[PDB]
Amino acid sequence: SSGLVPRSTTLAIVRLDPGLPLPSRAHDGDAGVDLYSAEDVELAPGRRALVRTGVAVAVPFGMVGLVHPRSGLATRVGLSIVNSPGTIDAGYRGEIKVALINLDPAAPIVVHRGDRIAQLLVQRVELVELVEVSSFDEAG
Amino acid sequence: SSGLVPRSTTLAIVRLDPGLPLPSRAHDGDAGVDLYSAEDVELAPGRRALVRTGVAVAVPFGMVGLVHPRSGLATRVGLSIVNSPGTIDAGYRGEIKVALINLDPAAPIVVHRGDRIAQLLVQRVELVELVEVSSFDEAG
Amino acid sequence: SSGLVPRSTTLAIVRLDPGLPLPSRAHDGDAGVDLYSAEDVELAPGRRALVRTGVAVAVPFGMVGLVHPRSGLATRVGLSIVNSPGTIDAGYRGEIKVALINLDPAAPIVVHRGDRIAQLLVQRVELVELVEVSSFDEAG
Ligand SMILES: O=c1ccn([C@H]2C[C@H](O)[C@@H](COP(=O)(O)NP(=O)(O)OP(=O)(O)O)O2)c(=O)[nH]1
Ligand SMILES: O=c1ccn([C@H]2C[C@H](O)[C@@H](COP(=O)(O)NP(=O)(O)OP(=O)(O)O)O2)c(=O)[nH]1
Ligand SMILES: O=c1ccn([C@H]2C[C@H](O)[C@@H](COP(=O)(O)NP(=O)(O)OP(=O)(O)O)O2)c(=O)[nH]1
Ligand SMILES: [Mg+2]
Ligand SMILES: [Mg+2]
Ligand SMILES: [Mg+2]
Repeated sequence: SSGLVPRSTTLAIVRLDPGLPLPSRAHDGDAGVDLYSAEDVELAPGRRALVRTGVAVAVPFGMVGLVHPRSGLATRVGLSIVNSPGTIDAGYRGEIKVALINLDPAAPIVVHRGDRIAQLLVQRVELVELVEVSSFDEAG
Repeated sequence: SSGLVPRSTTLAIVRLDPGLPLPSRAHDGDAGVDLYSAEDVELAPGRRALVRTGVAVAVPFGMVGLVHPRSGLATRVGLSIVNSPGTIDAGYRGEIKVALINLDPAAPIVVHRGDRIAQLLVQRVELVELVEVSSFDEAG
Repeated sequence: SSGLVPRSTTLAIVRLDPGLPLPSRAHDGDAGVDLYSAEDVELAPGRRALVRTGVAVAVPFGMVGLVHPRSGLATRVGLSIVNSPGTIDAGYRGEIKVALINLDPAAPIVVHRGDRIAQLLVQRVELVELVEVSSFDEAG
C-alpha cells in the first residue's frame, strides 16, 4: 500500500545516534524534516553551541541540504542558528551539527536530548560555472 | 496586453488585512515579494516580536515559502529575522508572521504599519524520502 | 580536456577588485562559492559592517543568488550575516556586499582582506504570480 510510489528524491541517512528518531516531516508537504539534538545543552543569552544531531546524510550531487531554525523556538525563546541557513554540501558525510545560539537578552535556553532544534530542507542548487568578464555588456 | 502570458507559478494569497498593499516585487526578476507589517512595533536592542504581515498564502505542494530579511534594514538598523529563513510550508493557511529582531546593540527600531519588513520567496523543495542505511557504502 | 562539458548554469562575474581570487567551490559538488572580503574590518561584539566582496554578478533571470554564512566562522567566532540569507536579485549589477555581524558576546572578530567571509549559492526561484482570493476554498 504505502510502498507504492504515487503518480523520491531519496536521501540516504545514517543515525550515528540510533537512540534518536529519524528526522520527520511534521506534516504532508512540509519543506523540512526536523533534526534532533543528541545532547543536553544550556545556552545563556548570546551563547552558542555546535550541537550534534546524531545523523549524517548524503545530499545528492546537484543538491544542497539546508538547516533552518524552527519558527516556534525562534519566537518563544529566541533560539536561532548562527550560520543559518546551514549549508550541507553533497560531498559531506560527517555528522550534521547545528550552531545554535541564544538571541534572547536575558533568559537561558535549555535544549534537551531528543528536542527538535532545527529543520533540514533539501533543494537543487545550480553548480554554477563562473564566467569572468570585464563588464556586463560583454557577457551579453 | 498584460493578461497574455509571454513565452506562473501562481500563489493564492489572502489579504487578512486588506488595508495593506499586496506583496510586490520591487523590480522585474526580483526573487522576493516584499511583506508588509500590519502593525506598529518598537524593538529595543535584542528584542524580538512576531509581527503580523496581514497575508496568508497557499504555497504549492512541492514548494516552500521562504521569508528573508531585507538587506537595507539589516544594514542600516540591524533588523533581522530570528528564524531566517522563515519556512512556510505548503500546508500552512495561517497568517504569515515575521519574527523580527533588533540586532543593534543600542538603537531601537521602530516598525510602522505599512513598512516592508521582509521578503517572501517561493522555491521548489525536494520532499525527500529518507533511506536509512547503516553506512554510506551500503546506500551505494 | 577540462573544456569539455561532461554528460553550466553559467554565472557572469566581474571582479571589481581584481586583487582577490575568483570565488571558488572548496570541493566538487559544494553548493556555494566562497566570497572574499576586499577589506580589513574589525567587529566588536554586536557590531555589523557592510563588507565589500569585490565582485559583481549577473544572476540569471529565473534565479537568485543567496549569500550564506560560512559554518566554521559562525561556530568558531560567532560571525554571522545580518540579512542571511542575503538575496541577490537577477537584475542586480552592483557589488555584492556582505552584512557581517559579530554575534559573540565579548570577543571581537577581525576580518582581513582576502578572508573568505561568506558563500554564494545560485538557485532557481519561482517568480510567482500572486492570485488574490477572498479565501482559500475559492482558489480551489
Ligand atoms: O517565518 C515564518 C516561519 C513559519 N511560519 C509559519 C508557516 C509555517 O508553515 C509554520 C511552521 O514553520 P516551522 O515549521 O518553522 N515552525 P515550528 O516547527 O516551530 O512549528 P510546527 O511544529 O508547526 O512545524 O509557521 C511563519 O508564519 N513565519
Ligand atoms: O546580502 C546581500 C543582499 C542583497 N544585496 C544586493 C543585491 C540585491 O539584489 C539587492 C537588494 O537586496 P534586498 O532586496 O534584500 N534589499 P532591500 O529590499 O533593502 O533594497 P531594495 O529596495 O533595493 O530591494 O541588494 C547584496 O549586495 N548583498
Ligand atoms: O549548519 C551546518 C552547516 C554545515 N555543516 C557541515 C556540512 C557542510 O558540507 C560543511 C561545510 O559547510 P560550510 O562550507 O558552510 N563551512 P566552512 O566553509 O567554514 O568549512 P569548509 O572549508 O569545510 O567548507 O559543514 C553542518 O554540519 N552544519
Ligand atoms: Mg516545523
Ligand atoms: Mg528588496
Ligand atoms: Mg565552506
